[PDB]
This record gives sequence, C-alpha cells and structure tokens, in this order.
Amino acid sequence: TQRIASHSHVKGLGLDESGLAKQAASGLVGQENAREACGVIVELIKSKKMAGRAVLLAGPPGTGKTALALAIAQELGSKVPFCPMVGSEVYSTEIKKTEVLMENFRRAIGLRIKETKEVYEGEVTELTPCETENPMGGYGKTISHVIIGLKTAKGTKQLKLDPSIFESLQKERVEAGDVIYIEANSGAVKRQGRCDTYATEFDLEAEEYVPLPKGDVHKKKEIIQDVTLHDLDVANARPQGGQDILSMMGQLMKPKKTEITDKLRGEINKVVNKYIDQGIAELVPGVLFVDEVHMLDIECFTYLHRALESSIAPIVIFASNRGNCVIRGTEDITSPHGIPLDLLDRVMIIRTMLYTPQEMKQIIKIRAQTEGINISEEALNHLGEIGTKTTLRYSVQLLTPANLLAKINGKDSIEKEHVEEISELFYDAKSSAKILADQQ
Amino acid sequence: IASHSHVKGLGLDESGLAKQAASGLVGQENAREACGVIVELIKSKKMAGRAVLLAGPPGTGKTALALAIAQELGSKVPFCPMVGSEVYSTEIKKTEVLMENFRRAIGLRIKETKEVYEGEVTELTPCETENKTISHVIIGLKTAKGTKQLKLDPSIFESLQKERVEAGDVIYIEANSGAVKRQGRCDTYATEFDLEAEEYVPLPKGDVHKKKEIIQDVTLHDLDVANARPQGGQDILSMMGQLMKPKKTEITDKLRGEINKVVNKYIDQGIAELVPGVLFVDEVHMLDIECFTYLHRALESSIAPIVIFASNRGNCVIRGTEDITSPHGIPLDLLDRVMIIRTMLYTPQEMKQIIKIRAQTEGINISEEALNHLGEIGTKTTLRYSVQLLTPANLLAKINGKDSIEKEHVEEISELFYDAKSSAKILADQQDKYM
Amino acid sequence: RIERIGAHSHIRGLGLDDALEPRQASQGMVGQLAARRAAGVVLEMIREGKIAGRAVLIAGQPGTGKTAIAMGMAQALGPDTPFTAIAGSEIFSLEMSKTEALTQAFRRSIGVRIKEETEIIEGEVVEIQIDRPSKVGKLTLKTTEMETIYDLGTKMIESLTKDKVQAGDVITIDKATGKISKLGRSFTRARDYDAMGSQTKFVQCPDGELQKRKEVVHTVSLHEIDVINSRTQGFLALFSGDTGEIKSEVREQINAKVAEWREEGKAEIIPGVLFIDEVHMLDIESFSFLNRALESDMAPVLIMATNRGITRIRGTSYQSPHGIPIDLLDRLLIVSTTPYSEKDTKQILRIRCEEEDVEMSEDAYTVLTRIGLETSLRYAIQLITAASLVCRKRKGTEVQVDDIKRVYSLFLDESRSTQYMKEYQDA
Amino acid sequence: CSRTFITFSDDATFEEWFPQGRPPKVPVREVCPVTHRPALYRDPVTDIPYAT
Amino acid sequence: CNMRTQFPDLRLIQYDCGKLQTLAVLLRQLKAEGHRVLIFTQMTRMLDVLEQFLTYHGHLYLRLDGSTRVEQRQALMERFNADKRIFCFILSTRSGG
Amino acid sequence: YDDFMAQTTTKETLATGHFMSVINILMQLRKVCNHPNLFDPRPVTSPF
Amino acid sequence: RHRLSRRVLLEVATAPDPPPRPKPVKM
Ligand SMILES: Nc1ncnc2c1ncn2[C@@H]1O[C@H](COP(=O)(O)OP(=O)(O)O)[C@@H](O)[C@H]1O
Ligand SMILES: Nc1ncnc2c1ncn2[C@@H]1O[C@H](COP(=O)(O)OP(=O)(O)O)[C@@H](O)[C@H]1O
Ligand SMILES: Nc1ncnc2c1ncn2[C@@H]1O[C@H](COP(=O)(O)OP(=O)(O)O)[C@@H](O)[C@H]1O
Repeated sequence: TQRIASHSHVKGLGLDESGLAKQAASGLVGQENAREACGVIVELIKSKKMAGRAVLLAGPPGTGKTALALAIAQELGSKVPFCPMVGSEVYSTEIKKTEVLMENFRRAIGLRIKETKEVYEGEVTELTPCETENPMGGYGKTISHVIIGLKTAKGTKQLKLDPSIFESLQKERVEAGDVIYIEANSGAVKRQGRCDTYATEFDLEAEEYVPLPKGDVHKKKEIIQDVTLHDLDVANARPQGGQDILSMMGQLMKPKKTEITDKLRGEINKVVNKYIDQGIAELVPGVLFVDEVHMLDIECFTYLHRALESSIAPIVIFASNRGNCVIRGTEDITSPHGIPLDLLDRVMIIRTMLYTPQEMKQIIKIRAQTEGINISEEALNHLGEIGTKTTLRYSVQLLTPANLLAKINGKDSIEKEHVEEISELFYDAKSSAKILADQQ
Repeated sequence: IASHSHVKGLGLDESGLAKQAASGLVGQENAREACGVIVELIKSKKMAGRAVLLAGPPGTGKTALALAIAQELGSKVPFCPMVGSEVYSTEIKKTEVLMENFRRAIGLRIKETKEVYEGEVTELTPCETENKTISHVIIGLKTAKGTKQLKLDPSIFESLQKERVEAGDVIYIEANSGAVKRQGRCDTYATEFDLEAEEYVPLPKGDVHKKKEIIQDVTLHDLDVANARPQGGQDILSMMGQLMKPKKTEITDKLRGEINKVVNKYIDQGIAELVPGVLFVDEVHMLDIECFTYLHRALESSIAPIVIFASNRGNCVIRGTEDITSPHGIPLDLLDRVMIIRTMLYTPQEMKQIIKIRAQTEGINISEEALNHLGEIGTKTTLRYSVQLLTPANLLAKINGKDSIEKEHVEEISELFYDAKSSAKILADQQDKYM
Repeated sequence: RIERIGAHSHIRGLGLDDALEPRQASQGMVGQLAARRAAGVVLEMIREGKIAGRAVLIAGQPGTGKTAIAMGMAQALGPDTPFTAIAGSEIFSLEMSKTEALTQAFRRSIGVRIKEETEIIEGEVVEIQIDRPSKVGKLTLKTTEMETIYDLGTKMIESLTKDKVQAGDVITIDKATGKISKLGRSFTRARDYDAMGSQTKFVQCPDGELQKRKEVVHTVSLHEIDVINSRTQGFLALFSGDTGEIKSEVREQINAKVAEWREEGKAEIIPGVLFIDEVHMLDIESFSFLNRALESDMAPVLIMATNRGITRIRGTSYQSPHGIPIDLLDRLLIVSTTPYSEKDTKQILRIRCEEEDVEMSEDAYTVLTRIGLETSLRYAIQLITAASLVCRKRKGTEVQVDDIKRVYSLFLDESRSTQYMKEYQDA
Repeated sequence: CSRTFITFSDDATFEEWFPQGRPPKVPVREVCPVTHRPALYRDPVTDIPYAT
Repeated sequence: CNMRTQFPDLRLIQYDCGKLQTLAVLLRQLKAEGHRVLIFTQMTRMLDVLEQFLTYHGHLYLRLDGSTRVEQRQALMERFNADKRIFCFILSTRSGG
Repeated sequence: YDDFMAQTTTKETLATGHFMSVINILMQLRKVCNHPNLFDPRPVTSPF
Repeated sequence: RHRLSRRVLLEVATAPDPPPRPKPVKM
C-alpha cells in the first residue's frame, strides 16, 4: 500500500470500445469530450507510427488537465515510458534550458531489449582432460577435450568443453569442490566460490562459502530489460570503470553535462537501429508530459519547434493554465495560454470544461471513497453546495480534516456539522482575498 | 576558397599615396593612405597602445582596409582579429579576455638549441641501486654515420617504457624536452617474421647525438599561459591539467611581472627579438561600458600593441549603460583616445569596378552589359548584394551551357533572391501575417 | 529501423530537374516553385564549394515550407557533406559563450577527409598454431583462389591471442598495425557441437587475392579535430559540449595545418551547411559575431529561417525586418516563400496522407482542404492522422467526411480555442 | 569443422599438474563434549571444540 | 605523446615535394592504360626516395644503378623488357640510360 | 629554396667563386628542387 | 558498556599477568 495523493483515484480515461465515455468510467467523471479526444491520442501513442506530435490540454485551473493527462499514463500501462515534467524544471544551473528539453524528449523514448542467457553451475567434482592421438609429431599429451563434473541440488552431470576452457578455467584458478559459473555462448568461467558443504565451521574467511546451487545444472532464461535512450546517452557521457584515469572523475560531481549530437545521434541511434532490425530489441516510443508549459521561456518554445519536428521524438502532452498572457522571456508579447502563437500552430488543443454542481458531487464522492472516508449524503450535499461557491479542489480538500473532526467527536462518518466546522476553521482563496482587501 | 581574398595590400605608391585602383582596393584613397601611416606606425616598433578607429557605414571597406593592413605588414608580425562580442565569456572575466588578447598581439621571435639522441638502440641496462628505485638507464645507439653510448634519466626510462621499446629498434630522444618516440624496427629486421605488428623503417642518418638551432616564435600570451597552466612534461601535474583545466584570470604578478622580466632578459642577451603587432577589434561598437572603460588603462600602458577598432553605428546607446548614447556606439572618453579614419560610401563607378575585381577573383567571366546591370543593381540596393549575385548567376550560366554571365542571367538571379532593402516592403505591406 | 514519420519525413529532397527547374509535386515537395528553385541554386553552390561564408535567409509566413525547403536541401545533399541543423536558441549555453557556441556550429559543418591507400591480408583461417616458450607460431589463410602460410612474430601472436581467433574465422590483418577483426564464421568454422558453444554466425569467405590494397577514408569535422586537440581528455567530443576552446593557436593552428594538408594533397576540405532555424532567437551579440564569422575561408554556407517581419531585435530595442539587423541582413540573399494555393494545399495533404499510409475519399480531401485553407496547413496535416485513428476505431477502410468532421469537433486550432477562451482563466 | 587441441608436447608433468585427487573437506559438524551441541569454537589451549 | 612533440610523417614521402605530387597524379592516370614507364633520374640517392614513393602506391617496379652488378643488369632488363606485371623501371640516367 | 638562394654566403659565392663552388650552389639546388631530405630532413617540431 | 574507568587501568598497572601455555592438543 502507499499514501493517497491528489490523483490516486484516476485509473484510466474510462473509454468503451467505441471510444466514448458512459458518464464516470474508471475514476473520472464528466469531461466526456476531452476524454474522447485524448482517447484518440492514446491510440496515436499505441500505434507507434508518428513522432513529435503534440496536444495541449487547455482550460481553467482545477478542470482535470493534470488528471486526464496522467489518466493517459494509466491507459498506456507501465510498459511505455510516460515522462512527467513541470514547466519550471527546465531552469537549471548545470545545463542549458534546451538541453533539459532534449534530455526529457529522449527520456520518453524507451527501448526494451530481450536476450536469452544460458548458464552452467554447481560444485565441480570432476576436472579431467581427454588425451587423443598426436595431431603432429610425437609430443604426446594432446588434449582434445576436458571433462568437468558439476553437482547441484537436482543432480550431478558431466560435461565436455574444448581445451580453451581448460586454459580459462586454470587462469580463473578454480579447484575441485568449489562452485563455478559458465556462460555457454560467451565462454566465460567465473569462480563464485568454494562450496558451503565444505563449510565455514572455524574458517573466518570472507570469500563466499557459497551454498550449493538449487535447480538444474543448466539453466537459461530470457532477460528482458527496458532502457530509455536517455539512459544510454548518460551512461555513454559519464561512464563507470576502475581504470582509464579519466574514469577517476570520481571526487567530482557532474556539471557542464550537455550531451553532444555526435554521440547522441552518430554513435547511439545506430546501435538502437541495429538491435531493432536484428531481432534483439523493440522501440517503445512513449509520452513526454509537460504541465505548466506556460512557464517555459521563449527560447524554450522556439526550441520546441525543432524538437517537435524531429523523426526521433515522443508525442508531447502540454498542459496550460493561463489566459491570454505574456510569454516568459519576452518584452510584453501577449499570446493565448502564455504560449507563442508559433507553437500553438503545432499542437492539437483539447479544451477542458468547468464542472457542474452534479459532477462536483460525483468527484467529491469518489475522492471520499479513495481517501477512505465515510460521508453522509447530507454532508456530501453540503460539500457540493459550498463547492459550487468556490473551487472544486477546496471542496474536495475539506474531506480529510472533516473526517478527523468526526473521528475526534467519536463519529464513524462525516456528519454535516463537521464540514460546517472545517469550512470555518479554514478559508479558500476567495474568502482570504476578501479579508486581505478589507484590512489594509 | 575566397571571401575577402581580392584585397592583398593597401595599394600605395613609393610616396605613400593611394593609387586609386591597385592591389585589390579600388577606392577609399584618404582612408587607405591614412592606413599607410598606420602601417608605418606599426613597423617602426616605437609606440605602444596607439589606437585607430575605422568608422563609416556598413560595406564601406573598413574591414577590407583593416585586413589589407595585415597583408601590408606581412605574415611576420602578429595580427590578431577579434570581434567585440568575444569578450562575453562564461569561463573568464570579461576584462580578462581583452587583456589577454592584447598579450597575443605582441610576438617574440626566439632562437633555441635542443639536443637529440637517435638511432637503433643496440643495448640497454637500468642502473640498479638501493635508495631501492632505479638510478639511471644506460643505452647504446647506432646511425648510418656512427655509434655511441650514454646514460639517461629515470623519467626518460619511464617514457621508454610507456613506449615499450626493445633492443634493436629505432628511437628518438629530445633531451631538453625529455620526450621520446619509438620509430619502429629497422628495415633490416623486416625479414625476421612473415607477419608482424611492427612498422619497419630505415636507419637514421647523421650523428647519433646532434644539435641544431631553431628560431621559434611565440607571443607574450603563450608564455603567460605556459606558466599559468603548465604542461610541464616531467611531472604528474597533468592532474591539474585534468579534472579542472579551465581558463583562469591569470594576474599582474606574473603577466606584467615575471613574464615581462624573463622576456626582457631574453631580449637584452640577444636570444630573442620582440615583434609588436596589431590587435584588430572588429565590431567594437558592442563592447561593454566596462570594456570601453578598461581600454583607457589598456591604451595607456607602455607595453601594449597597436589596436585597430572598426565601428559601424551612428550615435546610439552604449551597451551596458541603457541611458547614455554616443557616436559610433563608443563612449567619448575612449573616442578621445583613438585616431579616427573615415571610410566613404561608394560612387557607382567605384562600385562597378569592385564588382569586376570580385568577379575575376573567383574565376567568373561576365559580359560588360551584365556587369553594367550589376552596377545598376548595386546602386539601387547595395554593393555587397550585387557582389553576391555573381556566383548564383555563374551557376545559372553553367546550367544554360554558357561560359560567361549575360543580361538575362543576372535578371533571373536578381529575381529569385531579394536584398534587405527590397524585403522590408514585403514585410511592411502584409504586416500582420509574418510573426 | 524505427525513426517514426515526423513533420518532414515525406520530402525526400528538392523536386528539381537537371536544369534546376522545380516540378509541381515531384520528390515529395509541392508548389512553392520560386523559393524551391532558389534553394536549388544555392544547393548547387554548396556542392561546388569554392566560395566560403555565403549566407541565405529563407523568409516567409509561418507554415509556408521554409523548414520543408531546408530539410529538402539536407536530404538532396545527402551524406558525406556535413549538414548541421541548429535552432537559434541552442547557442545560449551555460558552459560556453554565445560566440564559442557559434564557432563550434560553424566548424561542425566543415569536414576534413584524409584518404589513404593501405594493404591488408584478408582470409579464412585454415589453421593457427602457437607454442609457449617469446611464444611463437604459424598461421595459414585461405581465399577461394589460394592459400598461404605465415610465420608469426611475438607481437602478432599476442594480438591474435587477444581476439581468441581460431580456424574457420574470416579475418583481416592490417599489415601496418596488425589488428584482427573476424567478419564472421566461415562455413568451415562450425564447432564440434558435441556440447554447447557459440551460435551459427556463418558468412561467406573471401574471393580473389589473399593480400590486397584498398582505400580507407578518415573523415572528421573541423570541430572534431578542434575538440580532440583542445585538451588531453578529448573524449569531450562525445562526453558533452564542455568547451571554451582557446582561440590562441588552435583555430589558426588547425586552419594552417588543414590548409597545408589541402595544398600538399594529404586531405580534402569538404565544406558543408549550417542551418539556423528560428534565427530571430539570436542575440545582437550573436548577429555581430556572424558578421565576421561569415567573412572567413573556413566558413560553410549558412542557411537561416524566420517567421516574423518588422519587430524588435533580441537584446535591444531596434526595429528591423525579419528581426535581424540590417548589418547582417546585408551579407544575405533572401528567399521568400509564398502562401499556398488551394490546389497546393490539397496536394500537400494528398502527399502527406500518402506518407502516413491512410486512404481518404475525395470528399474528405475536399473538406480537409477547406479546413486547412480557412485555418492553417499544419492543422489540416494534424487532422489526417486523428481522423485515421477515428476511422480505424470504427473498423473503417478509409477516412470519410464524417470522420474528419468528428475529429475536427474533437480538437481545436487556436482560433476556436481563443474564441472559447472567453472565461478569464489566469490572465 | 574448426576444432581445437592443446598438446603438452613437453614433459607430461606439465599436464600432470591438473588431474587426479579432487578430495572433499573431510571434517563434519563436531559435537562438544559438555552440552553435546554442535560446536562453534575451538579452544586455543586444548584444541577441544565447544559451543557454550 | 602526440600533443607534446610533432615528428615528420616519413610515410607519405610525397608530402613536401610537388615533383612527387604531380608524378603521383601522372602515374595514376597512366595506370589505367597500363603501358609501363621508365623513370630516369641522376642523383643515385634520389632513386631511393622514388623506390619508397612507388611502394607507397603499390606499384610493382625494379631499378637499375651504377651499383647493380653486370649480370643483374641483364637480368633486370630481361625481366622487364620481356615481362608484364611490372609497371615501372626506376633507373639512373647514366648507368641505365 | 628562397632561403638558401638569398643567404649571405650564397650571394657571395654567386658574386665570386672558382667555378666548382657555384656548381656546388646549383647542385645543392639539385637537392632542394628534387626532394628535401636530400637538402635537409624536416625537423621534429617541439614546444619552446 | 566497556568504558575503561580510571580504576581498571590503575588495576592492570598492578603485578604482571602470567604467560600462556598453548602447545598441548587433546582432540
Ligand atoms: N474528470 C475528473 N474526474 C475525477 N476527478 C477529477 C476530474 N477533474 C478533476 N478532478 C479532481 O480535481 C483535481 C483538479 O484537477 P487537476 O487536473 O489536478 O487540475 P488542473 O486541471 O489545474 O491540473 C484533481 O487533482 C482531481 O482530484
Ligand atoms: N575599396 C574596396 N576595394 C575592393 N573591394 C572592396 C572595397 N571596399 C569593400 N570591398 C568589398 O566589399 C565588402 C564590404 O566591405 P567591408 O570591409 O565588409 O565593410 P564593413 O566591414 O563596414 O561591412 C568587403 O567585404 C569587400 O569584399
Ligand atoms: N512545399 C511543401 N511541400 C511539401 N510539404 C510542405 C510544403 N510546405 C509545407 N509543407 C508541410 O506543411 C508543414 C509546414 O511546413 P514548414 O516548413 O514547417 O513551415 P515553416 O517552417 O515555413 O513554418 C510541414 O509539416 C510540411 O509537412
């Protein structure tokens, strides 16, 4: 279990097979038009065909922009990357604004890579070479194979390797009675330690007296690892390793870290294309969600032209809040949603509506249901009535403190008295604004 | 490849008077002979911190003249081109960029002798001793003219090991630097194996141990940097040239101090010659008021180079002030410290022969009717635009199978492309459509 | 393999003839004849390459194919010539100055190519034998025409052992450096397969002479040489743009060395293109730098694009056309793109839905052209795919008028959005 | 096929390094002589194994 | 190592010398026709750098000197006058000409 | 070429010389005109 | 717990401790 947050109740866009909404499917109520619209863009994501497509969720605050923006994330499931960022995260000390944008852009493109690996392990009981006829003149002792016997908790089996493994085995310095690891395709021998059946009884040694392996001597499995392109980029930019004194940039943390196209494109898109066209990996192009996009700079908005016009881009959901508003970083240029007209020409706009009282009663009920509150129909109606006067979010937020008053007062559910009490302990924005307007 | 190529001198006579059309420059007589005085001021090596301002409208040759000064001086003296915009660094103080650019406009031509050991190394032995590190390494070397033996430092042994030398292969050592190179195996050994990872080279020639005199040239800035962030060679302070290595605000204590002392010490013991050059701050009109006010102290210094400024503005606001405005965009305090050279705006005939010189510089044949038409375009729009039409018109000429530009060629090209003046009316008519 | 269709995937280059004559809708580009012909002229001058630092500004309305023309030039120019595309706002770094960023953008679009003949041994390993002692051995190699045998020196034995190569591997030896590179398993490289091992990675063995001489080209951008010479770390070239290159004896030193290589013929200089999109985002300091960066003989041609006309320049309060000072504007040839005719709009939509692999009815084309002529072309391009998804959700075969009308109701176009913004949200 | 041999054409002793032997660690859980728990310690002065 | 000391290339011996540059161009153009060439030069130790220059281009050659003993002179002339697959004959202008 | 042909000693030798010395001038010019490691090998260049 | 008071160290400053006898083995 985990703590309840603002959007813990939304579990999907709530769409039936024709792509409509009944009235309140999967934790969202109302907004049928907007939920249908981003129902289309969910399938735009699932088809994996388009790049850099962008949609702007535009409406008043509290009209579910964030809610259905991440209901999209619920519809897509955890398989595809859904990368959230707020419009204020772009301003950074270490790295240029547009570089944050590029990092987030290909942080939203996933790559899930499937690879079987197959392994042999066990306590090694036999280690005998196999002599053969002299390949050339009479030196004797021509080793053609080497027999190695491995024991696990399942059974004991003997195995023939070619002599190169005899050399590697000796160079790994394994002994009879310890536990090894052999990787069939690659050919490695790794000593994972003397077998615990030869127990540490008075040995204090730190080298692992490793328990006898469970399961078969031979075991294979398809490892399935999903990485974002940004993970590959970062791992190539500042790599690990105990050598190459540059790798001892280890006291230092990592400023200056704007990644380079030569690497980004020239060295890292080729390997992804290779793995994809080889049958090793699948691209999972995801979503980049930018809420409060109005906080971006004019330089950022203009960079998004180029970024959204790329073939190697996710689809981008923007959410905005402001009216016709001054673009940040400009000298008094006013434009809709605080976003330059130039970028608005590039986004399909989804309009979110302001709720009716009925819809607000439904949302209040769902939020009470989610936070674990029991609420009487009278208290629910009163929350609805005081929530028609002020914002939905305040109406919803009164639930938990009112429930605490109920619990203190010994009640099992919110009686109307408690919502009345809380609505006088705490104010909303509008009431407080009136107080401030009265007193100086 | 060309750009400002046509000009290769100021085009002056033995009397230092402008020849009206010579050496690639076909106008600007007063300005060009004033630049003659300036080149004589530079070549006398007598003055420090004198400053010139080439001032006039855009495209009036005030960069052609400034680069023709660089050609008149030759490649022997330093000429440092700089754009004003270059002072706004992230890694170093704004005034520091400027004061280091002064330092690399002053050259220093200095003669060095460095000792060389080279040849096939016929034998090696490290001198072992108790401390319990190595004391030295003994070596023997062979060349097409002789053979010798020597003792070498542990650092040189270390670099020989970095190189992985072997007995019977060719090496080179520059003992003042301490640097080493393994140059391969000798050609004679190429038969030793049918396949090898080696490279085989014939034996070195001349003496196994030799010296020669090399006339380097550096700038005062190079000495400054060499002491501020040393390569050093023979130390592990590569750890300072690493996990750090940025630009630093290196300071008077050495820049005006130690470096000046050692350079004078070289000069007045005959090892070096000072060669003051030119710092050409182009687009000076957009330095900061801080930079302009620092140039006061820079032009008044007794060690400074000759500074040529180029400016392009009317009287406008100085960058960094936001209130006060001044001619050429330069504060009157600095404008009092410079000699101002006017550059004139070209008449149609001067402009026409610039077109011709430009055309013949990049191998374009143009008929005189088309040349006259480009002159008309030039006076209608601007010199630089009609000059720029030349190459596109030659491409259309090649495509039409012609070997030279003709009238309808420049008409087509002047129709596809617009100038700044002719695009503004398009933007003004349909004002609320472009944004 | 997966580089999804973006906004510009459909244009495979400028649809010009052998005489730089633009076709109406050939090679993915539609209409826009005059500007496309101008782009062709400057593309041919890019290819010829003998003039440095020439500059072009593609001006025009928002949406009239400026970026389409630029990427058409990029596609028609192809690889092996540097095309560096940059947005004007990319040069505002925290790690380096505006002018260092612009120098690096310029230099990243000049290539230096060193072309060298070198002799190799290419063969299928028939045997390798090697003894511990100064270890020593022999190697026998085959090509479809012949076989031969080599005695191996110690360094060669070491490098062969470092790759674990064995019989049946098909390999190259660079006779100058001795690095082995198994291209794969010859059909005689099959293991005994009595126990598990390496997979069946088979490939054909080589033909002709066993030892042969072939050409190798080492191409690096001028920025790339510059970076890797800047300081001993140098993997900067991939790490990040962490720079601030010292002008002192790296610009002049690289220029002189590359000019010497060009003159003596060791290297060929391949000047490319720098495309600055949304160049109006540059600062007056940036434009001031461009002035004299263009006036150089290691300057590529640079192309620029801008949507806006008479408006103040960034970093100051000076009005000017295109938002560029008439100082830099005087170094340019300006190519203005025009708005689209109804037939050009219809044909762009046709090509664009062909790229997106969606069928539409002619009435759907009619209404969508009407939409994209009343509102804006980009919106009509966005309705293609949305209507396609609406269509496929009803299991339709092709996009019909009702699909486009529905999805038009479903998404807004910034005109209807501003109209609906009559609610005073957070002004 | 492309099979591999390693021949110890030298003194067979160099092969004799590897084969034969392969013993276990003979000891097993020792029981203390007082509480008859399995031992955790061995006294340095007697070498007797013990638990408590 | 490279960043602290610059040594002469020594590999492409046509570097400083425009004579060898134009000769490389000329021989490359003639190779398509394959009709073989005599390269005369005095200065016995200049034949050395021609001998190196032709290996850099992979041309099969042989060369004739005042130092080549008599029977070898006849053998070289026979193995070129009556043998193809050799492209080039480097020879001294006096001893060979 | 232009360095050698302009040196004080070569100017003097071309002004007066007992034949063989001026023939040595133009034969040193054989050297520098044919290829320069006849005349002088290109130096290793190294920081001051 | 094992804080070494002034007392215990003044105590170990008393007469010396005797030597061990580890040689024997009986199991
Ligand atoms: N359609 C909806 N269904 C259910 N709950 C909603 C809906 N819209 C809003 N809410 C609730 O109201 C809150 C306000 O919506 P939200 O999207 O966060 O505001 P904004 O639109 O300003 O981002 C949400 O946190 C959520 O709890
Ligand atoms: N007197 C002249 N003679 C020949 N060419 C000239 C002359 N003046 C200018 N030009 C050409 O015209 C261009 C404009 O002059 P320039 O020095 O750029 O002026 P500014 O630096 O003020 O823009 C030069 O780049 C050069 O090619
Ligand atoms: N000439 C053209 N040929 C084909 N498609 C075009 C053309 N002009 C515009 N388009 C389409 O219209 C959209 C807008 O073009 P774009 O180049 O982005 O305009 P600008 O960059 O000038 O604002 C692009 O996504 C492209 O698909």
